[PDB]
Amino acid sequence: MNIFEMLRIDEGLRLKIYKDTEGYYTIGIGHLLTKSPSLNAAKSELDKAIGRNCNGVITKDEAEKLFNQDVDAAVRGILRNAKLKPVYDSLDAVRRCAAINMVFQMGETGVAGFTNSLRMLQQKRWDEAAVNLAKSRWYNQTPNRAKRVITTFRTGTWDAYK
Ligand SMILES: [Cl-]
Repeated sequence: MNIFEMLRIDEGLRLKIYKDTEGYYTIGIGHLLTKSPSLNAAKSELDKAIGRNCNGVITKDEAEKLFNQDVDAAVRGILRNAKLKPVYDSLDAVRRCAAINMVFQMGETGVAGFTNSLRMLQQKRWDEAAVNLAKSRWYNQTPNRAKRVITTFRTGTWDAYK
């Protein structure tokens, strides 16, 4: 297991524009296109991201390339954020994957607001962090995915994904 396999499981793969769990236009392996309700706006974002006129459809190679860029952007967002970087650097490799997963799903600013969870993670209070992470809109709106991510923080293993 690695971060790419973990997020591929959590996000799936769809080659045509779809709506994510929040109702936002998305493509590929969970690549958000826009929060605008305009499908044309989503199609313009797609063409810009891919570099060609796609008509709302991409290839699997294109989906995987977008996915690699998106994972890297999540990592670089963590490393440039004064609240997230110290927690990230305190974690082992498996738990770092759980952190990237959260930033991929909710964005750097969203995860940076989990101030008390982040402190408990940095203190390595895993069960306490797990309880605190579940007290969130995130857990309530996507409970199966949040439970997998939280189990990864709690145990430091890939057991939720096996
Ligand atoms: Cl879910």
